[PDB]
Amino acid sequence: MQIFVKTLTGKTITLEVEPSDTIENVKAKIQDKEGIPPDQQRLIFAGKQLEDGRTLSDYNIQKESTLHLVLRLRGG
Amino acid sequence: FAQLPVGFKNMGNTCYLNATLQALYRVNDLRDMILNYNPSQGVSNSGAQDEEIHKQIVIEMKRCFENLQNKSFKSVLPIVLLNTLRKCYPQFAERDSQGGFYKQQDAEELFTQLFHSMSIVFGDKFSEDFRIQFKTTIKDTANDNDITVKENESDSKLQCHISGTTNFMRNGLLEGLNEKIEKRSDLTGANSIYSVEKKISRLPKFLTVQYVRFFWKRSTNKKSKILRKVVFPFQLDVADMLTPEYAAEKVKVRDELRKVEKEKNEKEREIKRNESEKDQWLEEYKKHFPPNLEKGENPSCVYNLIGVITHQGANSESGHYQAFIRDELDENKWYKFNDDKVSVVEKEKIESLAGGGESDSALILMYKGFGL
Amino acid sequence: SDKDATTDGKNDDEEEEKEAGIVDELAYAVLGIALIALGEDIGKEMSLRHFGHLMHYGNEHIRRMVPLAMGIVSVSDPQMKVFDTLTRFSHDADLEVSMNSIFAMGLCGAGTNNARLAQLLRQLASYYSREQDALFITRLAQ
Repeated sequence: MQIFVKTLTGKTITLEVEPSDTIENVKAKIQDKEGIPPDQQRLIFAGKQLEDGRTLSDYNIQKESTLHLVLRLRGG
Repeated sequence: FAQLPVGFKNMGNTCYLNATLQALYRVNDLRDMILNYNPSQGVSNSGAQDEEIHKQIVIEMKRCFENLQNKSFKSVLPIVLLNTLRKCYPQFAERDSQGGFYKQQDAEELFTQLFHSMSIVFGDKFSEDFRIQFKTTIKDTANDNDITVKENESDSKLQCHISGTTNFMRNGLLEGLNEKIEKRSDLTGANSIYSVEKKISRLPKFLTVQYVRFFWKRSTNKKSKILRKVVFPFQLDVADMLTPEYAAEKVKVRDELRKVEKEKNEKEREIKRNESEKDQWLEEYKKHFPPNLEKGENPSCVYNLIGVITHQGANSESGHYQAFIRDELDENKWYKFNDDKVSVVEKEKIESLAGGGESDSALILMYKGFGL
Repeated sequence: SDKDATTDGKNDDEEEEKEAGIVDELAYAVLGIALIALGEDIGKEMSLRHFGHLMHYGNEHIRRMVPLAMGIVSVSDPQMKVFDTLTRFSHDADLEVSMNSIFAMGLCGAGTNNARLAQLLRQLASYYSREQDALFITRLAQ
C-alpha cells in the first residue's frame, strides 16, 4: 500500500506500509527517513486523529490517500 | 452589574482543554446540539465499544455549558471531563519527572478529538457540519498516464502550511492545498511527479483554519516553532480555492446578502442616536439563499471571525493558551477568556494577534458562515 | 464619637472665627483620613463620611476640586455612605459642580458592583447633586 504524508513544510512524500500495520509502524518509518520521533507525530485523516493503537483500515485507509502530519506541544 | 458570562478556573496543566471549549460554544449549532441531547440520538453503528465513552463526554459539555450560561457560578469545573478524557485516550494520563502531574498537550489534537466524539453521537450527518469535502485530481506533470480522483480524502479544518510563504493566510493555504507528490512506485515508469490540486467541493457551514507553527529542525535535530506575521481578515472569502462552478453559485448569493448587510449597517447607526431587529433582517436574508441548499453547507462563500486561540511565551515544550472569542450578541465586541479572567476587548486587540515574536500569535481561527 | 468630634470642632470653629481660615481647615481632614486608616480599621469607617460633611458645614470656597478627588479613592474603602455625604457639599449651584459628580460617579457605579447593598448608596448620591438649572442651593450657614 502506497500512502501520502503531508509534512509540516507542506510537501508530500510517500510511505510504503500495510493496512494491517499499526500507526506505531507508520510513525517509526517516518522517523527513519526524516528523524521526527513518533510521540510528537500526529497522523490525521478525515479531520480525525489516528492514534497509535489504531491501524490503517479502521477508517478505510487505502492507497492514494494523504494523511496530514502535525506536531505536539506541551503545556496547560 | 452588566451581564457577562463565566469562565473556567485552570487547575494547572489543563488549559489545552479549557481554552478550546470556549471557542466551540460560540458556534450556534454546537451549543444547541449539546443542550438538546437525549440518550436516544442515533449512533453510527458498526459495533465499537468506545461509542459509550463518547456519550459520556457530550454530557460533560452540556453541563459545563449550562453552568456557563447561568449566573449562580463564577467557575466552571473541567474535572469530571478531565477524568473522562484520561480514560478515553491514555496519553494524557502520564507522569512528568521534575515537573509534575498529568501530561499536557495539545489544543489542535483536542479540537479533533472533541469533533470525533460529537460525530459518533450525533451521526455522520453531524460530521458534515464542520467537514470539508474536496475534489482531488491526482494527475501527472505533463501528459496523464495515471490518474485518480479522490473525494474520500476529507478534513474538518484547513491546514495552512507555513514555509515562509505567508504574509497572508490565503497564500499559505493555497500552497498547502497545492502540492507535488513524488512517487516511489512502478508504473511503466517511476518517480513521476504529480501535480495535485484539491479544490473545495463542499463548503462547511462553520469554518476552522489552523496555522501550522511547528517544525522539526533537521540541522540541529531539535523542535523549534515558526514565528511569522500573518494577517487574517475578519471577513474571509474562499472564492479562489473553489472550482469555477461552485464559486459562481456562492458569489452571486454573497453579493445580494452584502446589499442587505449594507442596508443594515446604515440603519443600525441611525436608530442608535437589537436581537429582534436582527431577526427581522434574518427573515429577509434567508430569501436570497439558494433553493438547492443542503445540510452541512454555508449558504455563502464568506465567513466571519468568532474565535482565535493564541499561544504565548517561548518554545513549544511550553505554553499557556489564552483565547479570544467574539460575543454571541455582537459582531465587533469580543470577550477575552484568560481562564476565568473574562474581559471585553475590541477589534484592535484582535488585529494585534497576527503575531511574530514571543507575543500572542494565532494557532487556530474559528469562523462561521453567514455574512453580517 | 471621637472621629465625629474631631471634625465637628474644626467645622464649628472655622465659620465663627473670621472666614478666611475656612480654606486651611480643609487640609487637616485630608491628612486625618490617611492617619485614621493605619491607626484603626473601625475608625476609618466613620471618618470617610465625616469628610464630605466637613466641607458642607464649613462652606469651603473650593467646591470643584475636592469632592471629585476624594470620590475615586473612596470606592475601595468600605462604606459607600461616603458618596452621599460628599454630594451634600457638591450640590452648590446645580449643574455647575454637579456635572462632574454625575459623570465620575456613574462610571464607578456601573463599572463596579461588589454588593447590591453597595450599589444602592452609590446610585443615591449622584441623583442628589443635580436639580434643574440651579433651582435651589444648600448652605449650612444661615
